[PDB]
Amino acid sequence: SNMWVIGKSKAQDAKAIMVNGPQFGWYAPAYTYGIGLHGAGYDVTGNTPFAYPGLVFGHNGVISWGSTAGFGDDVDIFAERLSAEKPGYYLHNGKWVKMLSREETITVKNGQAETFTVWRTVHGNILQTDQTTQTAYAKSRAWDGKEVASLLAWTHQMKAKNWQQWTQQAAKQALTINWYYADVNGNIGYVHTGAYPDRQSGHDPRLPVPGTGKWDWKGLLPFEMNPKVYNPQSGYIANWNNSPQKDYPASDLFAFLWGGADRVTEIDRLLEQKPRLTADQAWDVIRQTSRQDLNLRLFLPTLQAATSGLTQSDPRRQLVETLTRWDGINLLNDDGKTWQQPGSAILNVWLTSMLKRTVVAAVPMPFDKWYSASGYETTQDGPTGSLNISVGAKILYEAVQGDKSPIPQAVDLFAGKPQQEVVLAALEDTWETLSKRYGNNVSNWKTPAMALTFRANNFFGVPQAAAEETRHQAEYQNRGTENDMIVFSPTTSDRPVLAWDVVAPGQSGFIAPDGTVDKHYEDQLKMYENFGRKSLWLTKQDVEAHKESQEVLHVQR
Amino acid sequence: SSSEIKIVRDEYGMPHIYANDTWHLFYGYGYVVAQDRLFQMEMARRSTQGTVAEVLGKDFVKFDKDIRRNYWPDAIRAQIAALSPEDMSILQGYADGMNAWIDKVNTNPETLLPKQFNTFGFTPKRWEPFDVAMIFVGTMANRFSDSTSEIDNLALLTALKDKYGVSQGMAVFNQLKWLVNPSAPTTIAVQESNY
Ligand SMILES: O=C(O)Cc1ccc(O)cc1
Ligand SMILES: [Ca+2]
Repeated sequence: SNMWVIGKSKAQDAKAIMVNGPQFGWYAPAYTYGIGLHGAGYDVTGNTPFAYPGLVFGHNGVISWGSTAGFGDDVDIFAERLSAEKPGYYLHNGKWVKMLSREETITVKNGQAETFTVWRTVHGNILQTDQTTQTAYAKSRAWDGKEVASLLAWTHQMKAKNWQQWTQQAAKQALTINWYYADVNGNIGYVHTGAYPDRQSGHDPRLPVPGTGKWDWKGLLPFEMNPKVYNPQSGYIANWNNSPQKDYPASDLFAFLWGGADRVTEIDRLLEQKPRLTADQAWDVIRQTSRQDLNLRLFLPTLQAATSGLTQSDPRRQLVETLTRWDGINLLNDDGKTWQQPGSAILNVWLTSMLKRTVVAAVPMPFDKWYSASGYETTQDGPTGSLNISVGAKILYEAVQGDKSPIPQAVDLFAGKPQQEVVLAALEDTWETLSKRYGNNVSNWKTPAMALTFRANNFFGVPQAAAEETRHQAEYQNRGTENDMIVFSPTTSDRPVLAWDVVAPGQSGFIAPDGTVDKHYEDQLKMYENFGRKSLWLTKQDVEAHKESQEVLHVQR
Repeated sequence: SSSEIKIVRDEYGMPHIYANDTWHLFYGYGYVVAQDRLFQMEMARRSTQGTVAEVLGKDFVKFDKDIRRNYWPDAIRAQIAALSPEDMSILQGYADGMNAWIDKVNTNPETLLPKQFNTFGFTPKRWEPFDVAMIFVGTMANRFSDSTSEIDNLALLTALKDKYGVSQGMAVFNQLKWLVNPSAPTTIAVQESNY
C-alpha cells in the first residue's frame, strides 16, 4: 500500500494534499464500501474495507486520514514446556499451570460434523506442539485483548479536529498500522501506531523464546516510543510499507526485509523532482508508480559495469543496451496483451539466474526455495497483490554493494568469483532462454504483459460472488485497490476541502433474484482502468445537489 | 425527530446517513450495508468465524478449523461486555440496522433476496454485535497484524548451524534475515528522530 501526503511548503494551489492507495488485492464486489455519516458528533465522507463502523479512508471537513500496513514485530512465539504425565499443563514460574481449552464442532453441508479442541496458555493460543520434545508453541500478540478498542479508535478518530485530538485516538489503535494526518491549515503528520512488547534483555525477536517465565515480556512500550513526525522538514510523508524510521526493527517474517533496495524510493524520486505539486500532479504519481519496473534502478549500474568491455556484437551487451535506453515504465502495445519493451522479461530471467548462482547456492535445502523468486511471478489472472522487490533480490543488492553495505557478508555469495563473471554468466543464460523463444532480433520481441483480475473469491479463498462475476482488466497496475485524494484549501474553489475516490467495480454488489443487476454494480470499473475518479461529497448542499434518491425511516430503539 | 433516519444516495449510489443519535446513525449505516452488500457480508462473516463448510461443504473443513484455532471467542465477548453504553450503541445500532433489512429480505424473497443466496442454497441470518466486531478482527487484525515466522526462522538457523558450524551459522542468519539495516529508506528523515 502506498501513501504520499504533501504539506504547505510542497503543495501548489492548496495547503495540503493526501493521496492513498491501500493494496489489499482486487475483488468483486469491491473490497471497500463508500459511506457518509452525518449526525451524533460525526460529519464524515469516504470509503472503508468491509464497511467497518470506522472509515479507514476519508475526511471530516477539517482533517483527513489514511493508513498503510505497519509491519513492526508485535507477535512472538513462546515455547511452552509440557509434561508427558500431567497433560494439559505447562510449566510457568515454577508451578504446573493448566491450559484454557474449548471444544469446537464444524458442521459440514453433505458431510459428517468434526470436533476438535483449541488450547490456550497465558501466552496465547497453541499453534503447534512437539510431542518428541514435549514443547508447545503459543503465539503471543501484543494487541491481544485490545481488538475491540482498536476498532473504536478507528471510529472515534473521525471526530478529531486537530493533531492533539487525533493522536489521542492513534494511541489506542493497537494493531501495527501506519496512520497519516492532514488538515485545513496545511499541517501533515504520521504515526506508526500499535502496541509493541517491552522485551527482556537478550531476547532476539526473530526466534522463539522459552515460555517458562524468565523471557515473558515486561509489558508494552509507551506510545512515546512509537515512531511519529509532524510537519516534517521535507514537506512530505511517503510510505510504501518501508521502514518508519532509522533503526526500527521489522516483522520477523523471513520473507520480509527493510534494506537498501526499497520500492518507496520510486515515490521519493517523483516527489523530490518538483519543487511544488498540484492536485493533478499528486494524482499523476499513481499512474507513474503503477507502471514502474522496481528492479531496473537497482541492478542497472551492475549490468552496465559488467558489459562495458564487451563488443557491440556481444548479445549480453545488446541486452544491457536495451535496458539502458528504457525508462522502466511498462506500456501495453495495441494488442492489449504485450508490453512495448522487453525490459521486465530480461530482468526477470537474469535475476532468476543470479539468485540461483548466489543466494540459493549458499542456503541449504529446502530453505533455498525461499530465496529464488525474482518477484515477477504471476499467473494468467495476474498478481494477487502489489509488485515488490523479492527478498532474494534485496539480499543480492546488499552483496553487489560490496563494503558500501552495512551488512557484514559472512558468506561471499559470489563464492570467490569476481562479480562481473557471475553477472555475465547470468546474462548468457538470459540470452539463451529469451532468444530461443523470440529469436535474435531484440527489436521485435513482444513479451507478455501482466493482467488484472477482480476476483469473486475473497482473500481467504471463499466465494463472495458467483464465478461469472469475476472481472478482468487488460493492464496490471501496481496501485491501491481503491485510490482516494483529499485536497485542503484549494485556491481554485470556494470549498475548504475537495475529495475524490474510485470504488470499483461499483458501490453495489446487488443482483435481484431474476438476475437484474443493480444500477451501481459496475459503473466505476472503466473509471478505475483509465485512472479516473469521482467526487466525494460532505456538505448538505452538495449531497442534495447530487442526490439520486432518498429514503426516510422512523424507528425507536 | 429523534426517531428519524434519512438516507440520501448520490449519483454513484453512495449512501449518506442523517440521524440524531449514535444508535440511529449506525442503524442507518448497517441498513444500507445490508441493501448493497448482503451476500459479501454474509460470506465475510462465515469466513471470519470459520462457518464456511456448513454452507459450502467438505473442501472448507480445514479452513474452518484453521480460523477457529486462531482466536478466542470468549475474549472478544468479554471486551464487548465492558463497553460503555455509547460505545455499545455503535455496534448494536449497526447490527440492528442490518437485521431490519434482513427482516424485509426474508419476508419478500421473490424480489429482495440477492441472487447468490439462491445459487448457493442458503439464506441470510441475523447479526449481533459480536459479528460486527469479528468482521474487523478477522480481516484487519488477522490479515495485517498477525505475521510471524519464528518457528520457520529457527529451522533455517539450525540448518545454517549444521552447514557452517555454530558461530558461522548465526552470522549467515544475520546476513539473510538481519534485525536492522541502517541503509533502509525510511518514512521519517534521520534529522527528525531515530528509534
Ligand atoms: O498495506 C497493506 O498491506 C494493506 C493495509 C492498508 C491499510 C491499512 O490500514 C491496513 C492494511
Ligand atoms: Ca517476533
